[PDB]
Amino acid sequence: GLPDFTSQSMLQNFRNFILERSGILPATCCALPSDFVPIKYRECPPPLWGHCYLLQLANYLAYHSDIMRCNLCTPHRSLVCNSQLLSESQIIGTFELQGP
Amino acid sequence: QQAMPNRPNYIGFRDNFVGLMYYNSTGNMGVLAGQASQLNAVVDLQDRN
Repeated sequence: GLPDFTSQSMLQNFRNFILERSGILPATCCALPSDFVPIKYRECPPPLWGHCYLLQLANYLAYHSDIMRCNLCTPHRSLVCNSQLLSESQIIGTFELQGP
Repeated sequence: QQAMPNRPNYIGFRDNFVGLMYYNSTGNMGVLAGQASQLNAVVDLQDRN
């Protein structure tokens, strides 16, 4: 159960932690830690290769999730694509059953 | 002495027969309960209009 929901606010707080501890004022306009990192493995010193792998993984996930649905939404969870789910939704409230 | 005609006054029922029932009347409500249930299935209170 390790992967735990993270709110954008907590991520920004962590982002500010990284920035300050690293000697850059958070208020000197815009600054993102992800901007100070190479891209390709052969474009980075061996040390930060883990970081490069993480960045490639992050880009892959980001484009996979459609964040710019992935396959978590379109096949079944999509009401437009799934007729049965849409029809079930249409009757969400008009239900009634007493039999005493 | 002068005379003026009486003012027109049309009377009829209301739009969608408003008021002819007793919705949201706590004193005078209804029940859709079973012959041997004594549980009023029509919660006719004044919270909803």
